[PDB]
Amino acid sequence: TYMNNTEAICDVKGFAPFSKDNGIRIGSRGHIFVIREPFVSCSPIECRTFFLTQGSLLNDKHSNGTVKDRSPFRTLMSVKVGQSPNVYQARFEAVAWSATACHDGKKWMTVGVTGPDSKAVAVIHYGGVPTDVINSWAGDILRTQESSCTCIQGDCYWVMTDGPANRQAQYRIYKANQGRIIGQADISFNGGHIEECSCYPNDGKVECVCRDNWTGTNRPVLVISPDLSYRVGYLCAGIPSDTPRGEDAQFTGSCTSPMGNQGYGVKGFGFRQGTDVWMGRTISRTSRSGFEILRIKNGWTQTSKEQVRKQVVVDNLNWSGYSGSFTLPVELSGKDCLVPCFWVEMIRGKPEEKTIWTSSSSIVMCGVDYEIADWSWHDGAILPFDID
Amino acid sequence: TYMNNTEAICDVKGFAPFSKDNGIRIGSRGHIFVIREPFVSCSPIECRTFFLTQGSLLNDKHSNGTVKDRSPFRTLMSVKVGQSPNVYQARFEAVAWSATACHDGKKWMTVGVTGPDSKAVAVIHYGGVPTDVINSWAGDILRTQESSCTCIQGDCYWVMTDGPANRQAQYRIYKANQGRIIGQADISFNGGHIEECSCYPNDGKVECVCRDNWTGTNRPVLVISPDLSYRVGYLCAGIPSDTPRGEDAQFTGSCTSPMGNQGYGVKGFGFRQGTDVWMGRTISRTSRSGFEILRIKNGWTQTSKEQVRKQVVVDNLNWSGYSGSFTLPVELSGKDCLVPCFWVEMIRGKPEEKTIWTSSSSIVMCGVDYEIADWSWHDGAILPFDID
Amino acid sequence: TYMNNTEAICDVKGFAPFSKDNGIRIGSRGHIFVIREPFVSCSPIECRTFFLTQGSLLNDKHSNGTVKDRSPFRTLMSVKVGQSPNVYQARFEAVAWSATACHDGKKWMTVGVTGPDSKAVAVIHYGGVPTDVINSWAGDILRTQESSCTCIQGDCYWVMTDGPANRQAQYRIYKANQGRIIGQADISFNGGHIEECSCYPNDGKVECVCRDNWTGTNRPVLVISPDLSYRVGYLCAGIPSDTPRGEDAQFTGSCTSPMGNQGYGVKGFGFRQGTDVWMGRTISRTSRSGFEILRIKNGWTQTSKEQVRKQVVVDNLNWSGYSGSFTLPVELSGKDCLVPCFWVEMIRGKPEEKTIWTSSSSIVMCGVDYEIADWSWHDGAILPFDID
Amino acid sequence: TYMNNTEAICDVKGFAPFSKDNGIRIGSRGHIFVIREPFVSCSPIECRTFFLTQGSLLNDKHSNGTVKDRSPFRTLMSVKVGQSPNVYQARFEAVAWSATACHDGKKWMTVGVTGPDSKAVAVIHYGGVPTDVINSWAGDILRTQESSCTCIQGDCYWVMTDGPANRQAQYRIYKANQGRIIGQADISFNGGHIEECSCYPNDGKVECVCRDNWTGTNRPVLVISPDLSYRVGYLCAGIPSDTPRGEDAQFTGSCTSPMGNQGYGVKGFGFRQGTDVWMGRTISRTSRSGFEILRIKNGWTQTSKEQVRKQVVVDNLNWSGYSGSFTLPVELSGKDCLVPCFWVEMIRGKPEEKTIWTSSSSIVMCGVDYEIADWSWHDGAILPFDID
Ligand SMILES: CCC(CC)O[C@@H]1CC(C(=O)O)=C[C@H](n2cc(CCCO)nn2)[C@H]1NC(C)=O
Ligand SMILES: CCC(CC)O[C@@H]1CC(C(=O)O)=C[C@H](n2cc(CCCO)nn2)[C@H]1NC(C)=O
Ligand SMILES: CCC(CC)O[C@@H]1CC(C(=O)O)=C[C@H](n2cc(CCCO)nn2)[C@H]1NC(C)=O
Ligand SMILES: CCC(CC)O[C@@H]1CC(C(=O)O)=C[C@H](n2cc(CCCO)nn2)[C@H]1NC(C)=O
Ligand SMILES: [Ca+2]
Ligand SMILES: [Ca+2]
Ligand SMILES: [Ca+2]
Ligand SMILES: [Ca+2]
Repeated sequence: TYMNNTEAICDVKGFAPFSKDNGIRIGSRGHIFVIREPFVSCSPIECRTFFLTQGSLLNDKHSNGTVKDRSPFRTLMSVKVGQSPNVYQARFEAVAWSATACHDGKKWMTVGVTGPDSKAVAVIHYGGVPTDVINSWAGDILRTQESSCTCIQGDCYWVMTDGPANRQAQYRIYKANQGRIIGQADISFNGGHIEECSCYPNDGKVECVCRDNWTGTNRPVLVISPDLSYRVGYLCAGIPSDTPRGEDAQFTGSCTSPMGNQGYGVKGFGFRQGTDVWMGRTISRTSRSGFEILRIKNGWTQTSKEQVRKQVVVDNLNWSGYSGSFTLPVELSGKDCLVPCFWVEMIRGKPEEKTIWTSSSSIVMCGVDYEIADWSWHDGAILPFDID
Repeated sequence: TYMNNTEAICDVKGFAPFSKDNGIRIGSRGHIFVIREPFVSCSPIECRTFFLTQGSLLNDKHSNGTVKDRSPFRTLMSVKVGQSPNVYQARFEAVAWSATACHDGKKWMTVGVTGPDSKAVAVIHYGGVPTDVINSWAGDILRTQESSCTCIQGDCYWVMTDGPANRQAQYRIYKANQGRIIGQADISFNGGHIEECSCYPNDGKVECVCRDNWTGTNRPVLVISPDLSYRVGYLCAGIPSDTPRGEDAQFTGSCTSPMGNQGYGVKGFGFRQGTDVWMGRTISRTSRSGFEILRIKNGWTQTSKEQVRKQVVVDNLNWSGYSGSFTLPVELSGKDCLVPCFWVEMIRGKPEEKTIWTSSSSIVMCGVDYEIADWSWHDGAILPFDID
Repeated sequence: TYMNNTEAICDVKGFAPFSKDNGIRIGSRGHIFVIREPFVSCSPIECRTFFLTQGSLLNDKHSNGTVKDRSPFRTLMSVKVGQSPNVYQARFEAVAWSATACHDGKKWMTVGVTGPDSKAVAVIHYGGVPTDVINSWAGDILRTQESSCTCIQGDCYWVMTDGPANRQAQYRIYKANQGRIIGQADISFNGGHIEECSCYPNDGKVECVCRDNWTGTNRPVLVISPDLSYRVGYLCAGIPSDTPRGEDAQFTGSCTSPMGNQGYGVKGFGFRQGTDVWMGRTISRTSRSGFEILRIKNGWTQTSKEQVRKQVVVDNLNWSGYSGSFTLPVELSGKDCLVPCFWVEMIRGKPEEKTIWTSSSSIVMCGVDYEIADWSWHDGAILPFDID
Repeated sequence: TYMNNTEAICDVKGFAPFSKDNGIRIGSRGHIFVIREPFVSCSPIECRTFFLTQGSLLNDKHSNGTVKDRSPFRTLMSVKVGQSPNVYQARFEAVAWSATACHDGKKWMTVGVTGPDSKAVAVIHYGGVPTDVINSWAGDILRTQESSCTCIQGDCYWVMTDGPANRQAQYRIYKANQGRIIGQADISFNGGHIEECSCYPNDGKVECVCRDNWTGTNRPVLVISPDLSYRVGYLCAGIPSDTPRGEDAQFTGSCTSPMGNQGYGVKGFGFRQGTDVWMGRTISRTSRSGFEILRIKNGWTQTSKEQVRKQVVVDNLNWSGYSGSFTLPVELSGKDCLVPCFWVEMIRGKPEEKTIWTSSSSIVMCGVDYEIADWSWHDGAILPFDID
């Protein structure tokens, strides 16, 4: 039977640890993939950790230059959540240097975007096997979520991006059924910039918090019905949640325009909670260090700065990076609502550390009905390694 | 269908080897987790070995300082009983530096206690996924069994501890249904001290033999009905089974007060056999070396010192440590009673041995209807390793 | 139920990446088999990568002299497609230094040809276990496809070769039911030479594109009905697709005779598309470097040189080698036709590279309904390794 | 449903390769157990390779002194047939320095004999979990088959030995149901010596070819009905099949007395074929080198030396050792008879080779309806290793 994602998001007060794989501590000795862009998505029965291997292993010469973004050695693979991307537990999913994946109830669907920058191709897999394709429509680095896609009653939805990195690109939504694409929509976002959308089910529609790599230090927001009529804009909250951003007092919020004049960005997430919003952001406003998630009273619908709850997952002396969203299916949590959950990627090595390589580990969190104490579940690996 | 644990414990005469993983011999070369606190628990169809990784691997720099108790790299994982905690066979269970886990018939439930000492959080998993939480109630190192919890007809029960290590702490019982907590009880044990309870089903109620880290060299006993009305005290037996303890002749037994004035303690187990009790204790009365289990005529209900049976599992020139309890479900043994079984952890390295690390291996035993010869199935690994 | 392969081949316009295992990059450090002759074949539910281990591992002394073709250490094993032939994921299939394997709907059948050259023996497995045998009939290196066999409604068909390497050998077809051989046919190909046939289902019959190691620089073609009455000849196309071959202008095509007077050859594939043919060939006309696949208007039935479509999978500065065919069962693709798919093997080391060993990696491709951009998904491993 | 082994043994003409694991070639680099006594046994759906680890790994210091026979680090584990005993694929079966295992149709039963020599204990497992026990009855190295036991319609039968190694010991038969022992029989063999019985189903009864470590250079034979009334003696064949033995001409055969006055022995097998017998023996009459199997016309019932068929599996310049029996269940081969199959162990290292360790690999064979060419599928590993 097709899996339900009609339900409302559980209003949550705090987040509790789901997992931590220790891939890089472990990788010092064990056989673990050099990766980046880890993410999570769940089936009726398990939660899995997708990721992009650099086609090589930690502590090996082949991990040299693994800070590069797009190589033909790049693949998408998966493991049981909390397990490290070690060679002997990773399932093959797709060739990809940009990806997304989710479950419709019956099988896994995955999108693998590889190829030359001018002409990338996204290969849709369903049941492990290629089913459909989208070729680059704008000829400049076709790319997508790097976090779980979404499936609401058998049909799956996700967001991609083609175009320049620091100017107006173009944003499309896609809809498929059993690995087969059955619809699409071009997003009208003049003067806006949408990348790496962290989405989730909610009230029967798809809500994504995405990244502005142009000017905004606030995050684009895209709310998608199944008929593909969307509504697009930014996270109302008067608090900047990109990185880099400016200070909180020094920020004016907007549900409509992008705000701040800092370039660049980082992947991040938000969860609408009725009217409030849980937002994640690296602690450091400049560097990809630390992590913390804030509940803001009415920060989704209104430009509020009212932080009702704060919690720290990675402290500021520790590295982090990307973070994103996914939900536990009702068939997994037994809850009458879709538990909000997230994960943080924790990058180590180059460019900041004295290694020939770049990789990352993760900690997954999940929404419980109480406040959880602050702590720092960091990567915790000693650098350099021996290959360095 | 929900699994039965109504049954009576098989009166057993001796214990026969269930398994031995050789993790540290194997770990010299293979990829095995640095761990401690191994334990066992069974499903309708398999027996599994839970454990706490130090988020690192044997023979690796990251195994340095792995004598520490609570790090954020700490996780709970599982394998098939007798298999070593190697990377590629370990399933992820929870983030934990203190834990317990069991099966209700339908899925696995696990409790993962991590966080800062002042404010620990216990994350209940069921079916791999977080379902409920308990925050530290006394602000000092929330902790639990480090041995299998217990599930009697679909509802699961276990014992935790918050408070100081060597004075009056506070002890709670918890009850849950499918990862969801549905009841609790505060244990009244003034002048008593309950830790690391080794429990099991018996006559339809939960019986635990726990650790006194305060003064007692005998072990607390807690007998728990499903309505959460308990009865608490010590193991009547006139023989001390903690470590360190004093000699046997130099010991007065009590079902009520703690006895001996030695501090400290170690995790251990007991099995009520009608009126008698099987008790495990490290051979050495001072050091964590050797192991042996004694049947005492009427040592559960009365303060007897009558050893009807003795058996040695690890000899005194060999290291050991923690030991605990679990049962084979009727759906596994075919017996009309719940076979008593136990395991012994065998610690090696720091603090006693010339290594940068600390870890342990295990041998599981099980109740058969005959006396079994003495022997010593020790860890048997050659120290130091190369990383040392 | 027995699996269908009655259907027609999907007319495809371009091919999109199915997988890439990175075995040799990975093998630098991880535990991967030294292999050659990888290939693919699918079940109702998964696609698997068969291969021939050299009974040893990459970066190990035992990988010395692994350029040899036939050793008693040679075995056939399998993994999930896209996974590398690593020790801990490889299933055992058969002892073989030449092989083929496929699925009939119920279980896997595999043929393992090992033994001395003068008297080889092919062991048919079905369900993992030996079921039937064929002894060498001509006493000179009994051998077969090194690419998936074919199963059409419960009965499986494949092609073997006994005899000299560079003169008239002898070619047989075999037919079996559940690992049991129920028919055979001697192919009459005087002055022709058939080896390493790359086959697939199509319209209810078996079509193979094979290798001419005698004189032809075009490829033998064998079309096989289930009654074992075949029709044999060469690929009409006026373009040479063996290696080595001569130039395209300097080639006269023939559906009947072999063409070119270059000896040797390499394994390769073709897909009939109604009247046109997709053909693969290494880019370099002399060396086993690069790869590319061309659709030729009416090149199957007529001696045409009309290339309607071109696509490059491995560029000419990169190594490749063998390539072959297989299809995705309708029960896997949901398509009303059997998606054509192929894979390319990418050899590295000896004889061309400064290593003591020889091995290879793979990229699998699959037929989609659009043109896919050119690129080069090469092996990408840095040579020599440390063992060298 | 309980599995059938009523059937007759397929009269076979030759044996064809089932598998070869290459454990020691592979072990040079990969993580493989140091072992001995490998053996095979099949379930309705798979064939598995049991073995005795030395609780350590190849190329590791802990493999020192692994020529010893009985250590407490010794365990029994299993893998899919043809797979090597690598850490990450081995299932745990039992603690054992002597063993046997088989399948009754529903679950696996295994016997694990460990402990001190004077008082060994055999732990019966069924479904992975300990179910029954037999204590040493004669106080001198309780031991058993080291090759598959036998299960005929739900009840399982096997043979053990207690007593001295080179004089009269004592031999018992055991019968169990679902890991539970329901019968036993003392074998009357005055002046005879039965060890390491290689058994199999045949006509509804159990037939074993065992080892005489006393005086016989011919092999004891024990034919066992399910009521436990046996008939015991030696293999009639006038050809010696132990090792060491004397020449063939210099041998008088006896179905009754032991023959030859050479001490010692090695494990080996025989298959009754109507009246004839397939017998295996190492080629060298003195050393454990080479292997070959001979069909002898009427060598089971009469003292014949008529070799109708010969076949060589390992040549005489290559090491071998133990060999034993098992059958493919009808539910696996589809044959109306139980295909005879065997395996040969191939020992390497100490005492004969320049290594600190001793271990072995295997090749499994199986009965097909034709003669198979001679060859030598030897271990093929280069010695010493690096640890040496
Ligand atoms: C800075 C450019 C950014 C916005 C378009 O792209 C992502 C930026 C990035 C980041 O860390 O900021 C990650 C994405 N990425 C990284 C990689 C490999 C990282 C290896 O260390 N592959 N994709 C990049 N995406 C792709 C498709 O290349
Ligand atoms: C000595 C303190 C004792 C009583 C409260 O605690 C356990 C004592 C201990 C022992 O060996 O005596 C083990 C428990 N522990 C150890 C570890 C890591 C051990 C790594 O070598 N994590 N928890 C300790 N528990 C926790 C939650 O830290
Ligand atoms: C050049 C001879 C060719 C035509 C008969 O045989 C294949 C040629 C070959 C190739 O690369 O051209 C591969 C086949 N082969 C290779 C190997 C091992 C390769 C180890 O590097 N086993 N079989 C060879 N087949 C066998 C059964 O030995
Ligand atoms: C020479 C004594 C023989 C007859 C009683 O015993 C077997 C002889 C032997 C052999 O190779 O001849 C193998 C059996 N064995 C070996 C081992 C470990 C071998 C490690 O290299 N464990 N049991 C031995 N059995 C046991 C229970 O120790
Ligand atoms: Ca930005
Ligand atoms: Ca104490
Ligand atoms: Ca040719
Ligand atoms: Ca003998």
